[PDB]
Amino acid sequence: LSEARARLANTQGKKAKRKAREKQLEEARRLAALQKRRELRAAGIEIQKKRKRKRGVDYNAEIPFEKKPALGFYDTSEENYQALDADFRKLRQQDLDGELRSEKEGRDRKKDKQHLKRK
Amino acid sequence: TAARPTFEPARGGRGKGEGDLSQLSKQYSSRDLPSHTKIKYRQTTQDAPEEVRNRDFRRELEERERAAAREKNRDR
Amino acid sequence: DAIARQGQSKDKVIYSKYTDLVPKEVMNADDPDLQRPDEEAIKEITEKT
Amino acid sequence: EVVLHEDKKYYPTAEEVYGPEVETIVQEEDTQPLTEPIIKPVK
Amino acid sequence: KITDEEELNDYKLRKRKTFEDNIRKNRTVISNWIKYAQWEESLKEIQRARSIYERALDVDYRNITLWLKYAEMEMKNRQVNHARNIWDRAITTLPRVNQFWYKYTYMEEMLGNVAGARQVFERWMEWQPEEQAWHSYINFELRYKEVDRARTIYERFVLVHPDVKNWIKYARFEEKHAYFAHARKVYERAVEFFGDEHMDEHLYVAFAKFEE
Amino acid sequence: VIRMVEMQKDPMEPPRFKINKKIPRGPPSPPAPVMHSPSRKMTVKEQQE
Amino acid sequence: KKKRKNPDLGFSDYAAAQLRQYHRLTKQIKPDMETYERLREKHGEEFFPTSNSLLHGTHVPSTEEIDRMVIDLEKQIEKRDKYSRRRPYNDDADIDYINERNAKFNKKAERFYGKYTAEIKQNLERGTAV
Amino acid sequence: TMPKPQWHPPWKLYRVISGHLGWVRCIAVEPGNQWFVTGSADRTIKIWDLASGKLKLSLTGHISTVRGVIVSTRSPYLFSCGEDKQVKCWDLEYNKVIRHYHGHLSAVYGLDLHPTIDVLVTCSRDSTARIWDVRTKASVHTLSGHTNAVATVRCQAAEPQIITGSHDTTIRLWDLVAGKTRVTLTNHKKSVRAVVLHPRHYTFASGSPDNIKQWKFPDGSFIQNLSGHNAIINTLTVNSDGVLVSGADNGTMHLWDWRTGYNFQRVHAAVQPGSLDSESGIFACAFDQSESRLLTAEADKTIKVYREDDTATEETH
Amino acid sequence: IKGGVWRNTEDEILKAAVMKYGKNQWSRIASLLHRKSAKQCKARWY
Amino acid sequence: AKTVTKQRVESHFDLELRAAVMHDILDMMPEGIKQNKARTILQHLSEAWRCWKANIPWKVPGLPTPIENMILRYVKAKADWWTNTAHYNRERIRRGATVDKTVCKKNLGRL
Ligand SMILES: [Mg+2]
Repeated sequence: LSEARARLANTQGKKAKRKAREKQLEEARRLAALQKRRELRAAGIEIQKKRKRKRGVDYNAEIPFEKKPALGFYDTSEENYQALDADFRKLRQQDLDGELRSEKEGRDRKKDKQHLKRK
Repeated sequence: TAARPTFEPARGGRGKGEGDLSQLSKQYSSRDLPSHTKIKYRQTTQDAPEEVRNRDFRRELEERERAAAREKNRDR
Repeated sequence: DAIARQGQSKDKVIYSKYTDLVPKEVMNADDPDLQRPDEEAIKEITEKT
Repeated sequence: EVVLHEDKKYYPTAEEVYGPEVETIVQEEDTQPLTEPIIKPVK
Repeated sequence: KITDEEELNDYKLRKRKTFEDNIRKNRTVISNWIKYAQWEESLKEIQRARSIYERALDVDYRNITLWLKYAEMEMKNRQVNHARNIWDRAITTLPRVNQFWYKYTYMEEMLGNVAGARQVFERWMEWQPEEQAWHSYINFELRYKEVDRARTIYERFVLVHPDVKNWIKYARFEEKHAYFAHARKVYERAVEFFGDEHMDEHLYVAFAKFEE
Repeated sequence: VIRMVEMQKDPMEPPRFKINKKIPRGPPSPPAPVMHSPSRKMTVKEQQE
Repeated sequence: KKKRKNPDLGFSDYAAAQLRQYHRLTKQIKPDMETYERLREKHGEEFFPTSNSLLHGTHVPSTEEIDRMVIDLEKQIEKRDKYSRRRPYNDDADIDYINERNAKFNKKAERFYGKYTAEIKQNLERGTAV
Repeated sequence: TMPKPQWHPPWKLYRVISGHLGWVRCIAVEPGNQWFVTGSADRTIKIWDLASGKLKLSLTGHISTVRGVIVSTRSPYLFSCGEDKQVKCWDLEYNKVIRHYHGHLSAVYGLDLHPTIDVLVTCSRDSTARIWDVRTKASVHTLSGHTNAVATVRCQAAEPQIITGSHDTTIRLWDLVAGKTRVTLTNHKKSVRAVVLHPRHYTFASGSPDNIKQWKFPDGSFIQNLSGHNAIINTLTVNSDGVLVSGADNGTMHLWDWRTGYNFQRVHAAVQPGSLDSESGIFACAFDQSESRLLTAEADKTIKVYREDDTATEETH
Repeated sequence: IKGGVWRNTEDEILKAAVMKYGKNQWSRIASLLHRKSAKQCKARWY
Repeated sequence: AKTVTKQRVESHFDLELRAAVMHDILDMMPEGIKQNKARTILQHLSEAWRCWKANIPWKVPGLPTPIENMILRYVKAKADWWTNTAHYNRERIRRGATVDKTVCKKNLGRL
C-alpha cells in the first residue's frame, strides 16, 4: 500500500528531479554568495570578481534588442515617465514579484474549507 | 520538454548563400563542383518552341484519341 | 498613408484606403488597358533580367 | 447462396459507380522500360 | 529582503534572463512577451516595455490584444501622446478591428478632445463598418448635443446601409426628438425608395403606428 | 587626384577572420494593413459545435 | 422608476464582449457642458471637423482630463481582472487527481465527456455491474 | 445584372485513370500533347499517355511525397520537387536525375520555370521562395518575407516576374532582379493556396477558402471578387477561352467565367470504388495544350479527365 | 510463485493502477502488485 | 540544410504530416474561432493512428465531422505509407537484398 501511494503520486522522471534539486542548490549558493558579498560590502572590502561569458551582461547595461517606437503625427519628445520609488527598508524579493498563484489560491482554499467545516 | 513537437519551422535566409553568401566562405562540398555546365536545348525534331507555335493540337489529339479507341476496339 | 509607410520608400505601392477594397467594373472587352505591355518590351526586360 | 470470405465483394465496380460513358483505366506496370527513353536524341 | 541597488539589479538580471530565454525558446505565443512587458512596466521602466511591445509587434502585428496592452500601458502611465500614436497606427494597420476604434474614440472623449474624436469617427465611417458603429457615433453626438449633425449621420447611415430596420430606428429617433414633420418627410422618402414589390410589413406597420 | 592600386593578394594565405558568428534575425519591413472584410458574425451555437 | 435587464449569452466572439463592455462604459460617462461650450467657442469653425481638417497634432489635455482617464482605466482594469471567478473548493467529493493540473484536466473531461459517460459512472458506483 | 456572361459549354468526366498508390499531388502537360506527368505521395513520377490514358513510364527516386512537377519548354527537362526537401532535374533524354538543387530547409511545395531566362523558382515550408539557375544549380536569390509556409508560385516574362501566395494569408509580388517585395496583398482572410495567371488579359487570380479574387498585374488592383466556392481550394487554372477551374479539398470543383465572374457549372465527382467518402479531394488540375481536356489529380489516387459536352445551349443563367 | 487468491487490497490497487496507467500497460500495473504477473492482472481486470 | 537520408525518413514523414494537418485545421476553422485547439486535434490524430495499428475501432463521441473526416483521411494516408513500405521491405527480405537488421525486426512487427 505504501509503494502504491508513492507510485500513484509520482509523475516526474530523472531529469526533472535532478533539475529541481539543482534549482534548490543554485538558490542556496546564491543566498550564500549574497551573504558573503553583503558582509564584504558591510565591513567594506572591494574585492572584484570575474565574468567569463559572451552574452548575459547585456541585460541590465542597456535595452537588449531595442526597437524605437514609431513616431508620427504627434509630438512626444517633451513627455517623460517617473522612476519607481526605491524604498530599500521595506522592499522584499516577494514584493517585486507579487503574490504566488498557489499561495493566494492556497489561502482561499484554506478559508473555504474553514467556513464549510465550521458550517 | 525534451520530447516535443515543432509548431513552427526553421526559417531560411541565414546560412551559406543567403544575403552575402554567408560572408563569402571558402568551404564547398563535393556536390558543388562544376557538373553539367551546359544546358541542352530542344532540337527541331524534338519539340522546339518554333515547331510548337504553329501546331493545331486539337486535330492531332482527336486523331490520336481515335486511333487509341480503334486499337482498343480491334483488340476486343 | 504616411503613418503606414514608416520604413518604406516614396515609390512603394501599399494599399490602406477603402477605395482599394471596392471592385472595379467589368472592363468590357479586348481593351488596350489590360494588355501585357509589348513583346519588344518583354524582350527588353528579359535581356535586362 | 452463401458468400465465402475468399470472395466477400465489397466496394461496387468502377463501371457501376461512374457509369457506361466514363471509361475506367487501371494501370499497373508500364510500357517502354527505363532504357527506352522519353524525348529522343537527334540520331 | 533586498538591500541597496546591487542586489536589486541582480534580481532584475535573473528575471530578465528568464524572460529573454523564454522568448528565445518560443518566439511565438505572446504570453511570454506580455508577461515580460507587464513585469517591466511594474518597475516603472517603461522604455524597456516599449521596446518589448515593439519587438512583439515585429513578431505578430495582427494580434489585437498586444496592441491593446501596449496602448493601455501608455494610457495608464500618463503618456497620452504615445498611446495616441499607437491607436493611430493600430487603426491604420488593422482597420477592421472595431476594438481599436471604440477604445480610441473613448480615449479622445475622456480626454476632452471632442474634435479629435469627431475626426476619428469620420475616418471610421470612411470604412463603412457596421450598424453598431454608426449607432455609437450617433450616441456620441446625442450624448453631447447636435441633433442636426447626428441627423446628417443618420442620412449617411440610411444611404450606406439600406435596411428597413434602420429606417424604423431613424423614424423612432425623429419621433423621440419631436420632429414629426421631418419624420413624415423621412417616411415619404422611404416608402418611395423601397419600391413596390420588395417591402416587408414592418415599415408600413411603424408608419401606421406613427400616424396613429 | 588619387591613384588607386588594388593590393596584390597572397595565394598562400588562409582565410583571415571568423565568419561562423551569428546574431538573431532583425526586424522585418513595416507591417502592411490587412484590408479584410468586416468580420463575418459568429454565433454561440456554431462556436459550441 | 426605470428597470433594465441585461444578462449575458454565450461568448461566441471577442468583439461582442468588447461591444457590451463599451456600452457599459459609454453609458456610465457624463459629459461636462461647460468645458464643451468653452472649447466650442474657442475653436469656432473647426469644432465640427471632417476626416481631413487640420487638427491632428494640436491638442494638449490638462491634468484633470488625464487624471480622469487614468482613474477610469484603473477601474476598467479591475473590472477585467474580476472576469474568472473562482468556484469554491470542496474536499468532500471523492478526489480523482494526484496533482494540481490533474484536477482541472479531470474537470475539463467532466465538461466534455460528462454527457456521454453517464452509464459507466453508475456502473462504478453500483459495483462494476450492469 | 451589370455584366452579360459568355456562354461556355459544360464539362463532363469521360476517363478515370488509376494506378498511383498515394494521393496524386501534382500534374503537368508536355508542350506537344504527347504525354503528361503526375507526381504522387507514392514517391514516384508517372509519365501517362495523354491520348490513350496508358502508363508510359514510372520514375522512382524521391524519398517522400512529390509536390510539384513541371516540364520545361525550352529544354528537354523535367523538374520536380518534394517533401523530401529535394528539387531535381530529370534529363528526359536519359530518364535520370542529372542535377539536384540543394538549400531548402524544409518541404518544397511548388515550383515553376521562367519562360525565357532558364530560372527555376521554388516554394517551401520554411517561409521562403528560392531562385535557381538551371545551369549552375545555385541559389540566385532567397525571397523571404512571408511568415508561414509558401504554397504556390508563378512566373512571367513581363512585370512582377514572381507572384507567390502563402499560408500567412498574404500574396507578395516581387522583383526577380533585386530580390525584394514590391506589393503585399493582404485581402484574403485564410491562406492563399493557389495563384494563376491569365494568358492574355494581364490579370491574375488567387484563391483562399473565404473567396477567390482577380487582380491587375502592375501593382495589384482589386478588380473583382469571385465567390461561392467556399471550401479549401487547392488549384486554379485558366483557359484562353476564359474558363477558370477551382478544385477544392472536399472534391467539389466549380467552373467559372473569367471575365464576368459567373459560375456556370458545379462538378461534384465521385470517389473510386475502394475509396472513402472523406477522401474526395482535388490537389491539382491542368488543361492540355489544346485546352480541350481538363486533367485533375484527385485524392482518391486517380486522374480524372474531362472534356466539353458537344450539346448546344441548355444553359445561360 | 506468482498468483494465488486475489484479495480486496490487490484488487483496489489494480483498479487505481488502471485509473493511472490504462488498459494497455499491464507490466507497469503488475510491478505495483507483487506475487501477481501481468497476464494475471489483465485476466483479473477483464 | 541537412538531407533526409535513411535514419531521418520516418521522423521527416511524421514531421510533415503534422504540418499538413496544421495547415488544414487553420484553413478549416471558421472566422470566429479562438485559434487555439490545434494540439488537441493533433493528439486525436495520433490516437486515431494508434487505434488503426491496434485494429481498435476509433470513435470520439462528440467531435465535429470536418475534423473527424480529416483525421480519417490522414490516418488512411499514413496507413498507405506504412503498408507500402512493409510490402517493399518484405520483397527485399525475400529476394535476399541488402537490408538492415532493424528493418527486418520492424517488418516482422508490421506483418
Ligand atoms: Mg524510467
